[PDB]
Amino acid sequence: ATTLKMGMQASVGSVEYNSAKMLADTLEEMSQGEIKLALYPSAQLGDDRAMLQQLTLGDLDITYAEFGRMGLAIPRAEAVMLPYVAKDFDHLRRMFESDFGQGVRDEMLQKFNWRALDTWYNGTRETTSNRPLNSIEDFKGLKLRVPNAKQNLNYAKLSGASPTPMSFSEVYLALQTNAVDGQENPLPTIKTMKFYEVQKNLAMTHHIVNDQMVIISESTWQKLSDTDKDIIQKAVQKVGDAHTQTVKTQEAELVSFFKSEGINVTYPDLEPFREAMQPLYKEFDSNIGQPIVSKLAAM
Amino acid sequence: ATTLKMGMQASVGSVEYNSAKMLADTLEEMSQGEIKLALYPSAQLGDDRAMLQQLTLGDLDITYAEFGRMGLAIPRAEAVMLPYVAKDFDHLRRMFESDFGQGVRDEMLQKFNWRALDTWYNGTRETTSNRPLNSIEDFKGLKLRVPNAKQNLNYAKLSGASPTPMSFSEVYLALQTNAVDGQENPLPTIKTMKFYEVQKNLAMTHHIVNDQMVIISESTWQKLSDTDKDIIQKAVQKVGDAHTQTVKTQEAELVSFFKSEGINVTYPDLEPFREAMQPLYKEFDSNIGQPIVSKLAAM
Amino acid sequence: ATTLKMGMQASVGSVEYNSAKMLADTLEEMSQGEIKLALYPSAQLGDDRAMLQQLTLGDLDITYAEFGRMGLAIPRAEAVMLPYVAKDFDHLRRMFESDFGQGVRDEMLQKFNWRALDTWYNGTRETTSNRPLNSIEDFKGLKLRVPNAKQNLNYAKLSGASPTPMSFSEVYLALQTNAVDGQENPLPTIKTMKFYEVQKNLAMTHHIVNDQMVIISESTWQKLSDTDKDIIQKAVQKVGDAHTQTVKTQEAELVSFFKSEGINVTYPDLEPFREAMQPLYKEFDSNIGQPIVSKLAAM
Amino acid sequence: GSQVQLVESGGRLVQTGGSLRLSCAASGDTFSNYVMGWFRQAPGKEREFVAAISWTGANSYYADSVAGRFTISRDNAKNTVALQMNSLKPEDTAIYYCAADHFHVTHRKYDYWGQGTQVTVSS
Amino acid sequence: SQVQLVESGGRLVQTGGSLRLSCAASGDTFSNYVMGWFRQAPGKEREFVAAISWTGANSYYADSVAGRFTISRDNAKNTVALQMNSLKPEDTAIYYCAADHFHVTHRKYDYWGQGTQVTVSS
Amino acid sequence: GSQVQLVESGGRLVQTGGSLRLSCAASGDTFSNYVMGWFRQAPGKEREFVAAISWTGANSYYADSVAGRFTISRDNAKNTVALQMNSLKPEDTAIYYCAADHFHVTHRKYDYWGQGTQVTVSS
Amino acid sequence: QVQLVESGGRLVQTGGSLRLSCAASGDTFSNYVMGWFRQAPGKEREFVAAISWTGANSYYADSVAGRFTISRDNAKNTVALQMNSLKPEDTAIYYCAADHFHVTHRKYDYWGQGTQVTVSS
Repeated sequence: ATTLKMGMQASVGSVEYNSAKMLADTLEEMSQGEIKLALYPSAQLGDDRAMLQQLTLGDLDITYAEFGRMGLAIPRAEAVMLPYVAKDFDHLRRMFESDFGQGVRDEMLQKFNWRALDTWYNGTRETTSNRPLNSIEDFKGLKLRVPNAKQNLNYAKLSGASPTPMSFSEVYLALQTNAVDGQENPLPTIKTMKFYEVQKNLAMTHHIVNDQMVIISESTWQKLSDTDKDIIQKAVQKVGDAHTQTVKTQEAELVSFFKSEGINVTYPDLEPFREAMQPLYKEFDSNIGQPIVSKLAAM
Repeated sequence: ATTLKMGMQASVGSVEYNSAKMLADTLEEMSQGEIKLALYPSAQLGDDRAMLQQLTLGDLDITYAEFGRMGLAIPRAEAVMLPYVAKDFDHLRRMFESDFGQGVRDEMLQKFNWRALDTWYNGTRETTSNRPLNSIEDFKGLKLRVPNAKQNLNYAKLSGASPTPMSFSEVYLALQTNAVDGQENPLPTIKTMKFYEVQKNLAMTHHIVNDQMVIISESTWQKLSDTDKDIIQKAVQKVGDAHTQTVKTQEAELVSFFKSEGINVTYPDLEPFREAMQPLYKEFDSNIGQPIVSKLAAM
Repeated sequence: ATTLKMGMQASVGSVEYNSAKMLADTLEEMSQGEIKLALYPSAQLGDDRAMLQQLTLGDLDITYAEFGRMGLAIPRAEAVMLPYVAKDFDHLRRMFESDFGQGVRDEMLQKFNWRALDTWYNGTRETTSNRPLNSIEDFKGLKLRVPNAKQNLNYAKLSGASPTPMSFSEVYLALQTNAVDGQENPLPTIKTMKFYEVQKNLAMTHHIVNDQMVIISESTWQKLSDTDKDIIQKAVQKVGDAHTQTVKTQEAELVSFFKSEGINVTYPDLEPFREAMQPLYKEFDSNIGQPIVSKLAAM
Repeated sequence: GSQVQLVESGGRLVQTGGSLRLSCAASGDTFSNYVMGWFRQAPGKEREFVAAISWTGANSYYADSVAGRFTISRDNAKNTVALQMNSLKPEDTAIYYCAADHFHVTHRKYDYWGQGTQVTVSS
Repeated sequence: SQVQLVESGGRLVQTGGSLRLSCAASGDTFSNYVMGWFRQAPGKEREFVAAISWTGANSYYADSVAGRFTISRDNAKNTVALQMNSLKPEDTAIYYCAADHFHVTHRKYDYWGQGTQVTVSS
Repeated sequence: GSQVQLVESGGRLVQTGGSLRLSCAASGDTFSNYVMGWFRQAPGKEREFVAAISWTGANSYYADSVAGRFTISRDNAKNTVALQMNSLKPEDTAIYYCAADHFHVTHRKYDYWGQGTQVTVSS
Repeated sequence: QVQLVESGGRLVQTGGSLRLSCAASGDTFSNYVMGWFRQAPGKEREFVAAISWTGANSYYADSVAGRFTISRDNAKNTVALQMNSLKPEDTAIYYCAADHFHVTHRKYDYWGQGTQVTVSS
């Protein structure tokens, strides 16, 4: 048999983990036990960057990463993750399926041993805080946790906020300690991690759309049989359809949930957030050497 | 962060203080530096009555008091400490746990800003003296120190001693100078305070069972987050199980110890004390306006 | 009224039985005769596995089981009873309330109709034998009785006896006739069963910590009124506080008791026992497909 | 954790009053951890429970439809479960499914399943 | 010599259910004895259930259980078993394993087990 | 503040012969008042002492199992202690705990603990 | 196991007469000595009267001697307490109680819910 190892930052009870367990169950069933998937959640193997590095070197088989996280290796790919450039998941999927997207996927595989099997919707990131955020002016002086990702940092700096990079595992403590005033994530994770227990406000800022690629190590992939490869490809897309729908279903429901949990939910005006990112796009094109932001936005 | 202030009459080296530090430590650790508990022992803020008044006005956050001490504010509550009505702690805890106990717990909170988080066993009171006390007949002309509580006094008078109300801090010296002939307390207290050094006789009278509620100021409680409330509620319940156990263990050990210190220990006949209290149960029920003693004795 | 039926392997006069009759009484008193609890001890309905099966099918209402015994139905739950992984009741109880614990309890109910209302301490298992057990080598060739549980089998196997599975009712006889050389159980049962009369050695091996969950059939639970549910939950908690408590007291006394009955008590070096378990822990993680060993041991 | 893989055999064309023995081979997780069950389904129709056997074989459960005619047994050495069917009538015609679960259950699916073997009883 | 008998299997089962009892024998040579199962419910005298010959060729049954129960023996493992099917509340009893040199009905069995309780719930 | 709060970071999957740096961030009481220590625990066992460093960094203590391979260091401006691990083997797989105490002690448990970062070394 | 239910409680005056009745259920009524006990507020339980299985023996407190009469009916499974010449000192909750034998060193095994008698001046 072949036993594949999958690492993820998401913890048990998350939508990402439930999908990874569904994949593990289906793979073992569809293979009658010849394909096994071991799960290593809660970032016990490292963060997404560390696990991506493990795939590149052949030390880990499968992991999650956003298409924009590929900017860690293929700088132009970060553009899909620039705040507010992608309008919804379908737009992001179109970027993923375009010739530009196909170019990145080839470079991932050839230069970094990353084969993206599929990409799922993981939600649109919103902002929680200990004080209300009615307008962009309210972000000034906000102690906002961000992941160690440039575009989340950019969102916060161009917020007017003070960005604080910290790992996903430390976030809850920091809200309960009010070491940070706020954090930023999609709504399904905000419930799963129980961030709402330690955050009195939710600011529907819709600033970044997160996908979720399922990436397998190319050296592991080429060791699979064509029969195993077919099973995996088919399972991943089946679980992804469930994952994408689950996130959409939850995101439509989760707001009243927060309100019935006494959360103050604010629909701030996004236009000033939106204008704040115009100087950043011109950046990005200049740093890459080719304009790309306008091309992606128009897809 | 939040720094809570806790006052107590008990001195360092007592089970009450050791439990209160143990709490203070658990609070700081389980909250990760969040919740600190400052301790003010040896009645430096006043007696339990004064500290209760400080909680009511929001000037002190936490203190100890027994459920029967609530008779200072809710007269019917004194019935629980009437001499010999409660045999032992389980009976007293059941009274605290009945519907009657929870009318009292509600009236404490609404009228006096006292939220009882838990109640622990603090021991059953015995009588020490400078002369041997084989029977209730021997108490007569005994200058018996009692607290700044009516029901401890009632025990003294109806046993026939001459009661001397006195503050807990003044007791050791009053026994040393033979200004008083005897005093009344649980054995862990007799040891911690070292009354046995100044008392040659110990009379197992078992006349009052002491609980000890942990009381938080309601105005202080309501400024807390729900997570802090849970941390505190888990902590007090955990130290109480230990506190209750230490009292049970020590109460089993200490008679032999005092013997090892040449203390003459007398197991007097306790029916003659329970006849002396029969008119008191009469008087109490008549005063309050509604029968209750037969209620509680039957729980 | 409703009369609920509880089955158990324990016999009358055991710590388990005294609590269930005490439990019977408490509901019998607080409910004013409207909830009655009939008891069926001494495994007359079958072993715990059979009685658990009766709860799932709605044929028996209440039973005892250890949290690790849930591994019969929810494999990851077996990890808590893996030998020496759990240090003390507090550590084991923390597993029960962790997110992992709540996950198991949710799966117990809604795949298997088992409501864990509480879990109590029943003691840490020690090893008795007819010959002295000074070191890990005194186990070689030892015919050690174990229960009808894999992790007790593993403990015997990995220290080096040849394990002999036997039902709890047959044990005293196999020791009396030297059909088996030793058995392994917590101390309070070791006396109540009178295992010590037929056992010359007590080997403080501390190998497994046992809890004592009270499980009600979920189909029976939904059949009660909300008032009854509170009486039961809280009554169960009432007896559990006492039961867990009684066990700690006895485990503190009974080692001395056994000495006074000419029992030889041996404190062997446990380091080779803990080392013998490392391949077992590794393998279990692999069998579950996800690490849970390291997580549970660290709780 | 590790799951169970099941493969049934024995399915055949038989006559009214005939007898047929089905067998199911189990692999993967430890066979003795599971209650083994037999289920049958006709075209359309809702799963029908037929029989189940406990881990050690001490308990057996049967549908009223087959209580006197069918017998379930298991072999924990060979890791197989068997269903001896006697006095079959044409309404016994179905795909017969081997199923495994940690406990016998009635409020839900069994956890693990075989591929089914078709039994045809002729009039 | 004398024969020792030990039953196991006793359980709570439901109406229509099936249950397997087993009895383990030691002491004198197991194949010298006819093995029997007897039961007593509260209110009644001990009732004969089934008996099996030394080699298993003969089997004897009570009319109350003739179609439902099956007795068998294993002379290698020295056990006798009673497979009970279609259990009813009326089958509720303590069930006894018994041994004698051959089956007898006019007198009582020589050697006896020590009982396994079967409870059948509707 | 009377007490120290500790947070370890660094836990990763790494290979035999690889190197990994753990870091611990301290808060609360004055960091230079404490000897900082590293401990590790595998499931079922005792915590193993790994390394400790004195208040000023002048004295360092090491387990024989990690001598020459591991290096402990501290930064009293950033209030951090670090453990440089080299030449790791699978037996180094454990949860590694940052700990603080006023003095280095061997007869007792350190006073304060973070909860640790998981180090996994692959064969 | 015997269940007891009292009836009869009323406001009566000084000098008045009142008949209480107690209905017994469960176990065989003639196996039990039947007793009446009373409690005034604050005051301990007072023994009032008891009657043997057959009614041949009767026991009375001195406080009620000559005034109260206990009787039983083993067909209807009832015991009665006929009270005459009450006055306020008889104001109490009256309890029906059962035991296999009349006992004075201990508490009767079985008891009721009680019935209130009020005698006003």
